[PDB]
Amino acid sequence: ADVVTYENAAGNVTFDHKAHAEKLGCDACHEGTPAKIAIDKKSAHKDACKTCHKSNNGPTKCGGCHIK
Ligand code: HEC
Ligand code: HEC
Ligand code: HEC
Repeated sequence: ADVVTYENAAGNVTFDHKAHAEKLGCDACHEGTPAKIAIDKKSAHKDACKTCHKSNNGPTKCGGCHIK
């Protein structure tokens, strides 16, 4: 799987299916069985993606995940 890119009115968000994985190892987003995790404007803001970002030397503010 390759760079998907979610295009949204608040800024596109770069779903790096490859580029994150190349460092992460799939596992990081996927407990053994990878599958289509539902992402939305709660999920992506509470814990999915966020909580890794919270506990990583990476961006966390809106305009550090959304393009602007
Ligand atoms: C966390 C940021 C991810 C990384 C890195 C990988 N995947 Fe992923 N995957 C992620 C999400 C949020 C989703 C949902 C995509 C959507 O818009 O629905 C997925 C989905 C998959 C799927 C399911 C595809 C389907 O059958 O509908 C697969 C098979 C999958 N991801 C595989 C996969 C592998 C092998 C990864 C390492 C190369 C990998 N993902 C990384 C989130 C993330
Ligand atoms: C990545 C680490 C994110 C951070 C930080 C923020 N957002 Fe986000 N947002 C993210 C994703 C993966 C998505 C998926 C698309 C969807 O519609 O849910 C979103 C989406 C939004 C949207 C919806 C835009 C639309 O066209 O309706 C909004 C309004 C939004 N995000 C706002 C938002 C704000 C204000 C943030 C800082 C508090 C913010 N997001 C951070 C991923 C990420
Ligand atoms: C850890 C398990 C992560 C998950 C889950 C997600 N991301 Fe991530 N992201 C992570 C790291 C360690 C980094 C690199 C930080 C650095 O500065 O080296 C990132 C980076 C991003 C970026 C920045 C690149 C860009 O396109 O500008 C974005 C936008 C980003 N991450 C988005 C993102 C989204 C939307 C996620 C799920 C839908 C997501 N990340 C998950 C670590 C992890």
